Amino acid sequence: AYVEIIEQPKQRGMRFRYKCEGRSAGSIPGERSTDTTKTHPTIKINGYTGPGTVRISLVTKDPPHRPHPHELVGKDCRDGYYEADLCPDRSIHSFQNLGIQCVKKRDLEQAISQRIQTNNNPFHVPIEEQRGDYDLNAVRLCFQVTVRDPAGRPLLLTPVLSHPIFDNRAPNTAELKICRVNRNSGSCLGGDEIFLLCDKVQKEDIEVYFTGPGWEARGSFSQADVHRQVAIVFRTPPYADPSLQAPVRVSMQLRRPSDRELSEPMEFQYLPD
Amino acid sequence: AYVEIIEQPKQRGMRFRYKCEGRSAGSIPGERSTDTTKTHPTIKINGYTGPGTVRISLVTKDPPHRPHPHELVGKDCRDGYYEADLCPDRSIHSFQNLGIQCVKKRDLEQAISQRIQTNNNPFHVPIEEQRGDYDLNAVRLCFQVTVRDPAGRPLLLTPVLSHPIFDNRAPNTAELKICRVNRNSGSCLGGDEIFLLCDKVQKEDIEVYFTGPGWEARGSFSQADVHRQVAIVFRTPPYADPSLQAPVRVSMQLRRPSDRELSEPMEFQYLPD
Amino acid sequence: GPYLQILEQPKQRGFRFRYVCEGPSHGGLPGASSEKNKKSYPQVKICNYVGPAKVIVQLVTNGKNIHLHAHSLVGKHCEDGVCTVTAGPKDMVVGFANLGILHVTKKKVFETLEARMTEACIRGYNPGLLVHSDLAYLQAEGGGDRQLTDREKEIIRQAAVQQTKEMDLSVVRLMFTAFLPDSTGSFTRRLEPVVSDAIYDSKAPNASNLKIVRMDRTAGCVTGGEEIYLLCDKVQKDDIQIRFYEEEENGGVWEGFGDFSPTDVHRQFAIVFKTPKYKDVNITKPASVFVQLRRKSDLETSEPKPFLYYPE
Amino acid sequence: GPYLQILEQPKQRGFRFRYVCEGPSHGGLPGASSEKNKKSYPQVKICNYVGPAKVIVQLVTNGKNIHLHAHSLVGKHCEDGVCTVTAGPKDMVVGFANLGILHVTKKKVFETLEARMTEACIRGYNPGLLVHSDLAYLQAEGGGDRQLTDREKEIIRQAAVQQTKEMDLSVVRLMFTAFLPDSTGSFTRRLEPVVSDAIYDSKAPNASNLKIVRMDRTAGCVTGGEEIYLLCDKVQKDDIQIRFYEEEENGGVWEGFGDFSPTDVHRQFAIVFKTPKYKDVNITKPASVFVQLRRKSDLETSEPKPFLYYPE
DNA sequence: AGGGACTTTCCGCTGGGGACTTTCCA
DNA sequence: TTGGAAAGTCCCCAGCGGAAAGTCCC
Repeated sequence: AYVEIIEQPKQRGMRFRYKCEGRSAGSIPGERSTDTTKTHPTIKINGYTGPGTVRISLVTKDPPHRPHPHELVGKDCRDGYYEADLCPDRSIHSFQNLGIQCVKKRDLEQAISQRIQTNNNPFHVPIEEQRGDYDLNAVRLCFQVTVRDPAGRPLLLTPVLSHPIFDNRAPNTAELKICRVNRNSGSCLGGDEIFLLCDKVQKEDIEVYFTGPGWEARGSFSQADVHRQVAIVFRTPPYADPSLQAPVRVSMQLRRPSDRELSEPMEFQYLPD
Repeated sequence: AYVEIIEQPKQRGMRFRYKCEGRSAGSIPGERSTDTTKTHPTIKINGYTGPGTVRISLVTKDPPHRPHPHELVGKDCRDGYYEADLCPDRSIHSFQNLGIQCVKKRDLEQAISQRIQTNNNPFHVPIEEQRGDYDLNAVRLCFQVTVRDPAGRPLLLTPVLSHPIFDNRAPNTAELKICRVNRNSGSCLGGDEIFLLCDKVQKEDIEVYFTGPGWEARGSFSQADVHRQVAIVFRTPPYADPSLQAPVRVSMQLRRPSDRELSEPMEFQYLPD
Repeated sequence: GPYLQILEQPKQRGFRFRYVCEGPSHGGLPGASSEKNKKSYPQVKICNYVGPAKVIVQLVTNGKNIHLHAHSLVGKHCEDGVCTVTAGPKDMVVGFANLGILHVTKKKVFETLEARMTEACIRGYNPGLLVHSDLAYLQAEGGGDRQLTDREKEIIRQAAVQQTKEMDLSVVRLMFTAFLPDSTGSFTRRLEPVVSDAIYDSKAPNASNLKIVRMDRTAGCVTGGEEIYLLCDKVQKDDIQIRFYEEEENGGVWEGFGDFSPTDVHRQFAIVFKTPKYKDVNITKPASVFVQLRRKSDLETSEPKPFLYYPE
Repeated sequence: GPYLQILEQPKQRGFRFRYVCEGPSHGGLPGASSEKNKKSYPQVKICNYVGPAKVIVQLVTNGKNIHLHAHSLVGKHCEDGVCTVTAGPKDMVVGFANLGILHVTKKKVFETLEARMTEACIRGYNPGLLVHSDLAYLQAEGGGDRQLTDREKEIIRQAAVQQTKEMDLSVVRLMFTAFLPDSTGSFTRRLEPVVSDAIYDSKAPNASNLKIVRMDRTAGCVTGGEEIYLLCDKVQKDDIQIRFYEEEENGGVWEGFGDFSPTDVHRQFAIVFKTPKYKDVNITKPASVFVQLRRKSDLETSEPKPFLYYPE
């Protein structure tokens, strides 16, 4: 009798709200929920259908999953965690009212104290091993399901995790997007100056990736040409064929080195001199 | 078409910074500059305005201008040298981001090998005539401009040197400054005791120079009254007129015999007994 | 008679106010003409007097009715929000380098203002002009009432609450007060205080140095309509215009604007617009004009930046 | 019971630690009693036992919890930073002349400290007291575990990194330990080791001799406020003071300090200051006092030097 | 042996500047 | 609620010195 996530939460998109904000945040989306149809976090208990209880807890992103300072708020929640009974006659349970409320780097310690005083530590990470910096732009849901063994006495299953959730406030992980481009056609010898407006990017972890069939180049630009994270001015790289006779469509796009992530491609036409 | 230095780089004042120091060294100020003015260590191209490139290199001080172990770091540099594109529609170019990054007497051989492997020898000093000790407290900027003959094909002009730059490190050359003086007034008959704190001087090559109108004397003091190279305790020579009736202002300053160098004057007022 | 006068006015814009939490020494204030090398030394000067003197500097508001500002003047010679330097017995020209404004937080605006009125009534630093009308009886008498009564604490509590419901934390003024030595030698002789131009926080969205960082094209046909990409410093979509123009023969100016809508204003930092038609679409030779940005709200502009209109 | 006892402590200040690259033999310890005529050296004695014996000398930290020190004891009978001599079968007093202090570089502190704890746990030289609490099981048993296990290499790596974050490179102490022959004859019987007074490297600014070289005025009015220029030996602008003082009748002392700021301390070698007011501004006859230099940090002083306070 | 001085790291403040957070308003 | 900011936090880079540490040498 174990637990498995049927429907993981959406990773990026939703922004955690502070306590001083909306008495209410939002509600965590499934991961296949769309504008048309909305879904939600859903686990599946294998080898058990009957009376029990479930607790959803907030933990840290990486390995030593210490309980996160952030508070899960909404229906049936309290002390930063969610808890309610399991449908005794169903094996699948989705939670449609999960809300993340983030704490301030200031009230950090006070928050950690409440995870302790309230006994919230699903991986029993030690008081000694609890020390360290906490990533406040991400978390994981930790489902601690409690069924009953065949005898009839409560049975706490293994705590399972969900891939990490990310605050739509962390540009180190948001989605790349190109918004404008004052020029999508230059010389095949390259060197053409190009003004590109975009979405918040990080000047040290970004580059214009010109891809082609079997070809691959980058635009030339210095970290200081990344204008306030929303505009890059760079010069086109020379195409594979320097004597081009006929114009050739090429794929141009934003690339964040740290993770190989790529924005949608934007058509660019290399031309004979 | 030749090259000439409109503005020469200041020779003293600026200290070469070690690789360990920061990430970048300040930038070589110009000779002209001071408290009140802007200074550019520029060059002038005579008989040519148009497409061209410029490489600023580091060459030794004295005659066999073998390339310098030290490096030229800052904007547009690499391999210890500056290089970029001349402005095509201008004939005057100043360089305001040149810094000097010395090497350790220990990593001397490895720096010399990088001048060789990167082909950095403007006066092609021979592999054989390359042997010998390098003056690490002095170097020479070596502009190597490359324009094009009336013809069209690149034309490398002659390498032009600037007077040497000295590391404000070895005190045998530093700049002379008087900081404090426990007295700037005394008898015409001289013989007055004066303490004077100043910038590092050598006791065997220093002396207090009292200049006046067509008059000239020196302060009396032992090499031993030179305290830790920072203070001088000396006595005031007697003024030209030992019967002075009214007070007379006179110039007093530090003087290095080995090169006549003089610090900025301090008003001294002889008086009658 | 003996008086006080401003030789050099602070620059009004281009300076950032600094919060406590940001730390110390981020830049001093400035004066006119800020030539390439940094040359401003703002210098007041005492006139028709030459001898010992005390000059104090306080932060006041930019309303119709002068008042103490909750903000603090910090740095060289400053203490308790006031800069106190002495005017040499011979040299009567005072300068004020390394002077920074300390931006108080919104939340601590009342209590900080209340404590500043207290300190100014204790030291007798212009209490009647800046805190309240009927407190002018408290003059710096080598310590004009070193101890405030319980009725004087009630005048300050009422002036504080009343002045905080309307205090522009984004603009402030300097006010110099000179004090000459009385009989005893104590500088209690007050001269008519003189206030300075206004100085606008550069961290105000409506006051950052409006600047045109780069432009993909600096020339254009006289028929205009051409599209230009331009980056810039923080600007407000709805509160900004690109203004083309040129000095005329008669002294007047040809004015033309860029065509673009608030949606064309990319993330506060750039603007894609369309050149305006030049005054004369049929010249035979190119003409140079100027192009700048410009807040509607306060009509402040960026620096005239050259643009060339050519024929077609 | 059989113990160890120091006869002559090393001299606390004045000796210079030398770095590898300085060359060899540059000067012997020095004994606390040592003079330029009668030179002495550290010296210890084995009491309540007479016969062969082994005594070793290790440097240790000067903290609250004694720890091995990265520096190495070099020279006479020294190897691997350890001084080892034998206590003659009848003369139980051992001296240590020509002992030098090798000062490890900053960059080689960790790796050289790791190497020393290992050599100390292999030979069994007080591993428990100096390297780590639960390593005391490695006792010099004719070769107390001549081969360190893998778990022992880890304790070492964890003590090394933990102890290097707070090691004072300008202070060291000697630790003597004595071993007496066992049943087999192998010097394995360990006596309570004993530690010496701390030694301070004479190159360290916070430990170099303080001395007033010259002064442009050794007398002053009792009113004080008079400005004097003082030349000295390397001193730290932030950690130094000028103390004037005179023995009182009751045995106490009148204390007076020069008024000077860290900016008055010129290129670590002079100081422009102003005299303090005397304890009595109305005496009728001059009084001879004393003035000296004093580091705050450790409170050491320059040699009392004569100053004359005449009345006005 | 004995101490001065030169050459190679390490640190700290001043001046600004961009960008990450918490709070605020439509 | 959702989005977009403005208001309040952080804290890097770059240019200067000044000295400590680490090297050599009279």
